[PDB]
Amino acid sequence: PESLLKLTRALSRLPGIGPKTAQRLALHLAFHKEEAEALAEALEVRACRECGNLAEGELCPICQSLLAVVESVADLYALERSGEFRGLYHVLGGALNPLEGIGPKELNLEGLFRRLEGVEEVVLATSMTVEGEATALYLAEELKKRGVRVTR
Amino acid sequence: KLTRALSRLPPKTAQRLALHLAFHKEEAEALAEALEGIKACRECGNLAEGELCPICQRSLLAVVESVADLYALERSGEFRGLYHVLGGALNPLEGIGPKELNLEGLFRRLEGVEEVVLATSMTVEGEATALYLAEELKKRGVRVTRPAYGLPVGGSLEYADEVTLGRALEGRRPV
Amino acid sequence: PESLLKLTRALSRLPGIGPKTAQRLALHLAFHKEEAEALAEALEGACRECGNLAEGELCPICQDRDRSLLAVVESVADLYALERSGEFRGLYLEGLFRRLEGVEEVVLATSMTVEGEATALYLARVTRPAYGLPVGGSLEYADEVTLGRALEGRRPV
Amino acid sequence: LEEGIVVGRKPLPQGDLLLRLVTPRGSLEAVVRKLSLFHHVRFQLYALPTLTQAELLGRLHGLEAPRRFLLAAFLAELAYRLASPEAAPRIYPLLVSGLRGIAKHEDPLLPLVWAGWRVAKAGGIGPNLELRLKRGRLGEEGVYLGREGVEALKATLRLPGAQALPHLERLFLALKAHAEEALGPLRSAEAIG
Amino acid sequence: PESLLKLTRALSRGPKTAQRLALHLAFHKEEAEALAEALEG
DNA sequence: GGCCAGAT
DNA sequence: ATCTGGCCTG
Ligand SMILES: [Zn+2]
Ligand SMILES: [Zn+2]
Ligand SMILES: [Zn+2]
Repeated sequence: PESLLKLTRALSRLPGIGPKTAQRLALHLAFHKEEAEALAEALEVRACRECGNLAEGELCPICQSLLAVVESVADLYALERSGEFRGLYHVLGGALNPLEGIGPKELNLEGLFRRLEGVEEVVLATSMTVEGEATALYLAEELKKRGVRVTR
Repeated sequence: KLTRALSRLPPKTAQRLALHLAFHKEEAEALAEALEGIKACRECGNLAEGELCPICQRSLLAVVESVADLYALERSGEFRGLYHVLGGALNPLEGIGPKELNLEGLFRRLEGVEEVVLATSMTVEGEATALYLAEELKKRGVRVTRPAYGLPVGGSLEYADEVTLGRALEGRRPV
Repeated sequence: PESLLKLTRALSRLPGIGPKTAQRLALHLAFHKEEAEALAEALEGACRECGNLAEGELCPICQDRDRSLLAVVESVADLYALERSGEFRGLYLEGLFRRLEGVEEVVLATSMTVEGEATALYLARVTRPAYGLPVGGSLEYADEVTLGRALEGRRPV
Repeated sequence: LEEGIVVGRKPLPQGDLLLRLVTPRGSLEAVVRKLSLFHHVRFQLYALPTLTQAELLGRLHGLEAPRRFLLAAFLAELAYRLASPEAAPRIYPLLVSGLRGIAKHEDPLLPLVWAGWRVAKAGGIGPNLELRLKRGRLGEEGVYLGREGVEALKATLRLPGAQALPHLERLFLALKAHAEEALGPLRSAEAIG
Repeated sequence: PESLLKLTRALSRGPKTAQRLALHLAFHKEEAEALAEALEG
């Protein structure tokens, strides 16, 4: 029906989905009616007070020396599944893309500026992508001129 | 609660999508709206706006285990009969028997002259259900037909099971 | 190193392995003579009337079997599979017409490949296995053409 | 690699299947990604353990009868509930023999009860036969087994099956009562009416 | 067959290619002999 | 099924 | 700025 049409539209709109997959999942949820309200209730943690990251509670586990910088939560999850580092970290709200028009003014970097205090070492956990590498190098140069140690 | 709901969907993509939904409230509200909007036909069992489907608003009838199977059959296009949707299959291990199925609802729609396709599962349990329903129908004076056992299209002999091949042999047809 | 050339050519000739895969296998076997010798010492460890390959002139099918039933098979892999099956007591195309003598029913054990379809059309008692749905699994994991043929091939019981 | 029987099929909502098997070394539970019921199968488990390979060793074609299928399911469930690892080497050949008997014999109930009584005896749940048996004990309460029934039960419990068959050529009710007393209710008990 | 399994196992030192090659060698005595000669070589 | 290299 | 064909994961 029209409700099925709008459900398929909603599923297709969200990233990482296929229209055939969207339709098959719509039919599957038409088959399972309890899973509908189960997902609805499971649909309904905020920014950390200090770091600003998503926190299961009041502080993110990072807060609860080292300082890594990333752009997506997937990097944080890869780090935690690796689980070799314990120091502080960060997540950035974008990547400086000349063709997109992202600029350093749109970054969240003054938090990093005040966070610079009491930092023994920093790791540039940037994405292998060339633009991300360039952005990380440019930030590391902007931070070296202050007189802070930067490590790869 | 989120991780389990995302895992119920048929890992990394589930998590990335959950995170995006957390960071995109509007999409989540739109999805809840579509779900409420979405919130079986009395006779056929397919989808319908309200009570009866547009088709309902018949000499052939197809017995089917679930609604998904009904819809698959309709997508096949080779069936324009009516359907009776059971609640499942017989299962002593799950306490499922004559006191759990919709037999009496079935008997309110059946007549003397009719053919009931036996589209049960291809298991020991589905075969037992098929034979039981066939016996119940022959007692109650109605034809019993069973889809053809045999090899599937695009199937190789090397990887076919011995039972499928034996049924193919036993059920071989002239040409 | 001229000796390895023949080995590389021999492994190259078999289907499914490219020249670089053969060279890689030869190099891996060059410094691993332990399992090369193990493979060498482990290596040791068709009749006209049938067409079956077997040690000796007469196959085990010829060597408790009947000549009434003869089934034509596309490949010997299917012959081995049906030997592992064991549902016919009988013995096991272009030459079918001049083998029709002494045969009272013809069994068609060929696969349903398009080549088999064309061969059957060209050759047009003779019997052929039916088209139907397999055993076990889930009805949602099937294909539309099989559904249609099973619906139209529906048998009376 | 292990060899055993298929006695449990629980479909999984994600399209998988929960398998329940018993070997001469003990019962087990296994799962498969995406082997028919009551088939003696040799399988390789990887670890619930996930099955990797399966080999068919035989089919019981005659089990498709409704009553025969119900009796076979009863026997398999009772075997699984009695499938202790110590008793498994005893029950497994008894399981196979009972399945073969119920497949081949004209009356499945005869070899069914014959195998079930021996499985109950070997599983540590041997009833105390020292005319009505109650909670595995003879007396004036319970199902009236009768003198002939008591004699046949004693012969089966003491003599081997070869000469125990003629004696048994109602005990099912007593065996069911004893099994329910020992282990509790049975899921499959609803089917028979 | 024992020699077939021995060959598939030596080739495994995927199983589908191992099998295809073992079958091919069984059905090509000359090629298999040449391969045993080159391996001895 | 979905993303990227290279020519117009 | 558009568009065809090859590639990896599934
Ligand atoms: Zn924090
Ligand atoms: Zn309708
Ligand atoms: Zn021969």
